[PDB]
Amino acid sequence: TFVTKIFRSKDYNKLIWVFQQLFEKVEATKPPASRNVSAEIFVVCKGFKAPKRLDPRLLDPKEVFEELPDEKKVRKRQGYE
Amino acid sequence: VTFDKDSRLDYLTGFHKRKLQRQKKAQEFIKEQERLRKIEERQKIRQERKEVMEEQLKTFKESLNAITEIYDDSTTVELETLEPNDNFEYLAQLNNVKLEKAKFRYLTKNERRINQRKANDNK
RNA sequence: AUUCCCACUGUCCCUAUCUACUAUCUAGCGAGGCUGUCUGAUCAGGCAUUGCGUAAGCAGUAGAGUAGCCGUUACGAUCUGCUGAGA
Repeated sequence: TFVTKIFRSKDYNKLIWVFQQLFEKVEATKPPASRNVSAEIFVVCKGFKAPKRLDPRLLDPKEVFEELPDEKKVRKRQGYE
Repeated sequence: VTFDKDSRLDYLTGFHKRKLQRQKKAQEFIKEQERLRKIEERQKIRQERKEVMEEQLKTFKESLNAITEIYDDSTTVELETLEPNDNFEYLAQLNNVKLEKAKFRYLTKNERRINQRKANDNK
């Protein structure tokens, strides 16, 4: 069982997806000991699948955090194509 | 296991269709349960009315007290009786059928309540 | 109830301007356009706590459509000209 603490941010769902890929049940929580103002969340993962041939590209941060594809218009601060 | 882009896009891009699908399923389940409880309510009402009607009848009862014929010319005549009043058969069949039938929470509840109040009064 | 994502904002960087009300003294006493609505209609105006750049009029045979006949009465939004005019 893998128990970790994650700071909630825009890159929080990708970690959950990877954990679901490697674990049979993944679930997050916030124990009362952790202060409510803090953004930390404790996620546990039970039922390790233990693959015979794990994908090294699955645990590589270079592509785990791949960015999602996309009148006084909204300020263009998302870069260019 | 393998790392596939389609699964990660399906998981990340969603989070909203899944919630509305769950809401639709819950709503239709609630509607089905309501229709059920309604029909069993109908059952209870009909049974009450039938029982009171039978009791009324019972308590009023106490207060009460093809032939074919051949001729010599080889010609045959067919004679069948007819029933113009069909009520006799209906009452007889009613009498015949009547004869035939007869979750986990972290802390203590007190501590949980204090924590909830301390979180609530701040806002 | 709490935490993260996007969008917005005078909350702030960082204040500035306007309206209403208030405060002061004196006499006496004294602890151009639009919505709604109204002037019978245009024109021109009033009200709704600023409510939220081409005039009036005339003409055209051009003009969505309303209204006369099987070349043709009339009404007519809109558009064009007098008109960078009118105020």
